[PDB]
Amino acid sequence: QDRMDRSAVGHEYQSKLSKHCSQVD
Amino acid sequence: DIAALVVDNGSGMCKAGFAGDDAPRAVFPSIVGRPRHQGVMVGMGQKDSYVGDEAQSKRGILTLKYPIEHGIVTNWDDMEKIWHHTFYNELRVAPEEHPVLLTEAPLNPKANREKMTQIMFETFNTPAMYVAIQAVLSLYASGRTTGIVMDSGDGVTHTVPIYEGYALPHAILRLDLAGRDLTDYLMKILTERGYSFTTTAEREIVRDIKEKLCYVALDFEQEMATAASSSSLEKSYELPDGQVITIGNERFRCPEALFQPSFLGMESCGIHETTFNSIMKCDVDIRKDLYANTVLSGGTTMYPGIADRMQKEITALAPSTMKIKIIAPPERKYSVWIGGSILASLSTFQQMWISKQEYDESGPSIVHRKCF
Amino acid sequence: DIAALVVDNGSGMCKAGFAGDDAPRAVFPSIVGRPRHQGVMVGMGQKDSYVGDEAQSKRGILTLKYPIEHGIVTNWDDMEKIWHHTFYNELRVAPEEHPVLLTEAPLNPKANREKMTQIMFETFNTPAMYVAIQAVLSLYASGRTTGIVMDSGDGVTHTVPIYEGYALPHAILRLDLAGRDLTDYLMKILTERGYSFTTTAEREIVRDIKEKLCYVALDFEQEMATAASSSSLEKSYELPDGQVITIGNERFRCPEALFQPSFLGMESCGIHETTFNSIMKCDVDIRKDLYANTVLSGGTTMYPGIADRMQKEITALAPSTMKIKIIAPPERKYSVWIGGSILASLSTFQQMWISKQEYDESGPSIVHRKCF
Amino acid sequence: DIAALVVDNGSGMCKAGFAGDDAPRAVFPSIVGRPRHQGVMVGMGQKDSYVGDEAQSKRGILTLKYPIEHGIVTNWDDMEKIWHHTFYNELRVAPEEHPVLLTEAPLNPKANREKMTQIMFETFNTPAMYVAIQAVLSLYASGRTTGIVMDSGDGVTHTVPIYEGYALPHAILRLDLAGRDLTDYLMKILTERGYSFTTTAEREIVRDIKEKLCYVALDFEQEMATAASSSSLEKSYELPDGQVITIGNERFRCPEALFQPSFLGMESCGIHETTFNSIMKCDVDIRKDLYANTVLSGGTTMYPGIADRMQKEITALAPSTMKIKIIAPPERKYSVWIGGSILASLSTFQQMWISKQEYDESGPSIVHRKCF
Amino acid sequence: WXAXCPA
Amino acid sequence: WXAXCPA
Amino acid sequence: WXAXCPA
Ligand SMILES: Nc1ncnc2c1ncn2[C@@H]1O[C@H](COP(=O)(O)OP(=O)(O)O)[C@@H](O)[C@H]1O
Ligand SMILES: Nc1ncnc2c1ncn2[C@@H]1O[C@H](COP(=O)(O)OP(=O)(O)O)[C@@H](O)[C@H]1O
Ligand SMILES: Nc1ncnc2c1ncn2[C@@H]1O[C@H](COP(=O)(O)OP(=O)(O)O)[C@@H](O)[C@H]1O
Ligand SMILES: [Mg+2]
Ligand SMILES: [Mg+2]
Ligand SMILES: [Mg+2]
Repeated sequence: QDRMDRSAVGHEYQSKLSKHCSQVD
Repeated sequence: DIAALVVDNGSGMCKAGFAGDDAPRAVFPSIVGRPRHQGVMVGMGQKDSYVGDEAQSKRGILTLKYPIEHGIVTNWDDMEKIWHHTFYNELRVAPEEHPVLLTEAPLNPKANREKMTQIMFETFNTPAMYVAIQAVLSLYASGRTTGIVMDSGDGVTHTVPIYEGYALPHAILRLDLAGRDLTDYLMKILTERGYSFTTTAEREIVRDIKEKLCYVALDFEQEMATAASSSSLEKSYELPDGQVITIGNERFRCPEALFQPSFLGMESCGIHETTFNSIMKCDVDIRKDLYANTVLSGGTTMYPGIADRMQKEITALAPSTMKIKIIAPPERKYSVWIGGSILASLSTFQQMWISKQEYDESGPSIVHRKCF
Repeated sequence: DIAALVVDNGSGMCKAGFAGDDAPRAVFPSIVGRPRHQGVMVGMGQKDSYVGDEAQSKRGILTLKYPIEHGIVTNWDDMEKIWHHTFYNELRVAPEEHPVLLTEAPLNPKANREKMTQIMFETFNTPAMYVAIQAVLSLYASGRTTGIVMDSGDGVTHTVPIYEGYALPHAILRLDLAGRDLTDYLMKILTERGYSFTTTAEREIVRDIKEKLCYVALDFEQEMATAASSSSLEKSYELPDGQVITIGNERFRCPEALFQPSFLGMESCGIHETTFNSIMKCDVDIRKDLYANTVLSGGTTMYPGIADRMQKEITALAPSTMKIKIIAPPERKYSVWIGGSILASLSTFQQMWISKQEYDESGPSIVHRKCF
Repeated sequence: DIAALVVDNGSGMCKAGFAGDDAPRAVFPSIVGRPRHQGVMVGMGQKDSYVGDEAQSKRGILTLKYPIEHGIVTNWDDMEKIWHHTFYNELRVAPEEHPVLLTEAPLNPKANREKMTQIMFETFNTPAMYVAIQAVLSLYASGRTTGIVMDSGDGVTHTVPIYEGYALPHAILRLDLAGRDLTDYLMKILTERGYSFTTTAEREIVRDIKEKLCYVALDFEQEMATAASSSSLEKSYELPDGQVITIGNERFRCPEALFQPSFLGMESCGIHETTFNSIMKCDVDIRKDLYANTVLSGGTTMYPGIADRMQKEITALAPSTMKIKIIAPPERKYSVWIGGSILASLSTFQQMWISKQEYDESGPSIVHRKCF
Repeated sequence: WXAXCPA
Repeated sequence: WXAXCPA
Repeated sequence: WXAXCPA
């Protein structure tokens, strides 16, 4: 520990799949 | 009741354990030490070669040799010793009763996998085995199915982009530049102060100096002026014999070779450009998800300041409207093993083993069809 | 209790709903997505094919194909999956409980509606069905009974004149130029700026830029001179990667291909001359009312400024004594389905459904007799 | 006396010469080398500049950069040097006394040829100039006037059909898979043997290995089987240092990508399917003659046994009654330039020249008016 | 290129 | 289509 | 390695 950074996000976090306007209608 | 063994065997450090655990059972440097003196106190535990930790505790009188350089096993007699020590002395389990999930770097010669399988089936006589790409297990462990893994082990640094579980093998990049090159570059730049480390038993002292003191500067051209103006950046280290060294500027010039490989006399681009190019090799649609799910792994990425600098680089490189998030957990020193233990425990995996019957039918050439 | 199912089944995009509503229940692109890579994380959503919206969001790792090409169903094994996804997923209603109103483009090959009916009965086991002309429904939905409909969807363009509700088959005009031909011409003309879209995943981005920035011009030469005089027509569009492309002159060069098919290497005349010849093919007495109820419909006619341009062209082609009215409904994207629903809700139409027992008498060829 | 120079300037290799000759006078690999090490001795030659064979010779200490990439000039500060070298150092003639006929692939950024004309008229002060498509030159180099030119350089591949001297722009096809992509794929697949090439210098070694020992198969699967079964299909190459390496299965796997781009992950169609599609986009009354007069050209179609493979493919795709003949002249490596010199010796092309004052009166855009 | 592909 | 045009 | 780099 102490090797985590200010701009580091734990693997526990999860984003959502990409959705661009080219994908709706 | 049989449980698979997850045995990493990457360059620099070998980590073995049972399938279904949260941490490797046994971690030890993957070295083999040959005694370079002729000792006559016979009967006191003399041997012909010391493997793993037993070599480090004796490295003073040994020549330490790594059987795996840049991800490739250059010596198979030594690798058989490493695996035997892993099976019978660290895990203390017969290999002929459990399946073995080994890992390999991408873009290695096919002879590596061929001989891995031949050894695991003809010498240790395992009932089943598998060979997995490390940067895929590093995503398994992160609890994801979409992201670009940036795995930087001791001897090799590779990037693999995956989206929704479908890997893009036309964008897998590899860079033979890792801890072992940073440690050999620190051994060179340390001479500017007057410190001369040359023995293979002092490469370990230099690797310890590097993994205890060195950090990655957020701005190299500014931290150079900082370390030039004042002595508020020096740190002292105590060798195992009493002498004390002090290193102020080398601290961030050691890992700076990752981002400017020209320091080592290499044409290749840094790790940030290696990741950016591997992102821009994919399709226009999935680049946004690859940007915001940039995973890190391997020991070489355990530098204080690596995530900040990587983000500052890949943000000045990516379009101004893309959000970059460097997924770097503190448990990334062993993400590949956790991914292996996750994969080996799954039920849908129990059909993906290479069974001993299969190997008896087609020889070692089978590992190319089954293993991705 | 039961209500008929109205499925537009148009080329490129599919619409569906229940008979007797003022809006289609579900609209989804007619795209069949198949993975072109080999997954490495098995058990995390592996499906042999993705259809509809799931084939739009995941287009980064899919090859996408259209079951209908120029109004003709080219892959029936894919049309079956599209129909199955329409029935069992978007509407979540069984086919054996409702009549189904398919729609077809005029002058389409003989086996098209035959196989449509065959699949409707032998696979889905629908009670009743019909195959209506895609164009005539638009005049129904428009709230009129005389006039010529200009239906330009994604795969086929056609001008059909109808008087008092009876269609004039002798004056039907068809043109293979469509919205997907404009997408392809944009994929060509965009290269002059320095952009390259060639992948089926990127054809979708090209289609999105088209229906967002391109617009028909009223005087093509004057707008060309405007663009060449001062750059005030350029617009910035952001791809899913975050690049900022900039199309200027290329705004109206794409829709202009409707009026001059010579840009696409085609010999036929534009849509305005097509409508003019179709009208002048109609009986002289009724022409007086035709020129007053020229209605645009379908997707591709939703271009900014297409109304004024069509009016100018057709009034410069037709004599000055005639009254030219280009009536453009502000919801013409679904007019075909609205008219299909209106027609299906009629008690008089409750006898025009080709029934199953009737299908058993003369085989699929029965569709050629009942449908006009 | 006074003649017209001809500077092909294709990707990879720049060709140049005088009109009338049957071979380009000066041909050299169009690269620019830059020293990546700091010189220390006095007496050493030029810095920041190494062009052509001079750069090829000393590539052991340089980083190499191709100013052209996929047919688009990426860095003009280097292309200007390339032109300066081919004018003053290879042809050894002042460029202010000769017209110059440059070449450009179809479907390229307009600003490319705009800057080409601007540099030709603003730096070297040529009296006149002209830019032509390479395909039109290739067909004009075969003496034919009715054929489909299949050209394939190092960065572009294009099929262009021409009938009775009239060019059909609607059917011009350009695939981006070309020679350098094959070189990269070879660099990637050679790692299976264990041969690592990652430097831009060793890329030249790989390219030479490719064009010396690689051959495209007639039946890919059969060749794969024979290679996997026996060793009678393994060749040996000698690296510059003196080592000897062996290439077997890779020999035909490398060029096979031209027919199956999926090997590179590029989800597109092969070059034979590209030819078939560019033919099927032409009028139905001329497809047979195009089927009869397919001509090849460029340094990427000299692989042994490529004509027969393309003929087999097209015959499999084309109708049975249509006869297929692959005209493969054994001088195609320079054919386009030959075409260039030819187009420069016609009294009919001595008026199509873009005059200096013609450039002054209208600016660089005149290239689009005069040149097609 | 500027958009699509590198060049 | 089968003849003339693709579909 | 065998050619290029050591390993
Ligand atoms: N905390 C750290 N800080 C800096 N460098 C490190 C750190 N941990 C490991 N390294 C470097 O990375 C290597 C260890 O990485 P490791 O994950 O053990 O490789 P592998 O998984 O291939 O065995 C060592 O060679 C060391 O130089
Ligand atoms: N404003 C617009 N500009 C250009 N094209 C459009 C516009 N609106 C719709 N389209 C195009 O028209 C087609 C949609 O027509 P539609 O009525 O759905 O017929 P289909 O069901 O055969 O696609 C698509 O190609 C779509 O991109
Ligand atoms: N006989 C050959 N077989 C295979 N490849 C070749 C042969 N000769 C040249 N090449 C390849 O063609 C590429 C470029 O040559 P060429 O296509 O003639 O350049 P240009 O595109 O300017 O015509 C080089 O990478 C070279 O290796
Ligand atoms: Mg590792
Ligand atoms: Mg429609
Ligand atoms: Mg060329």
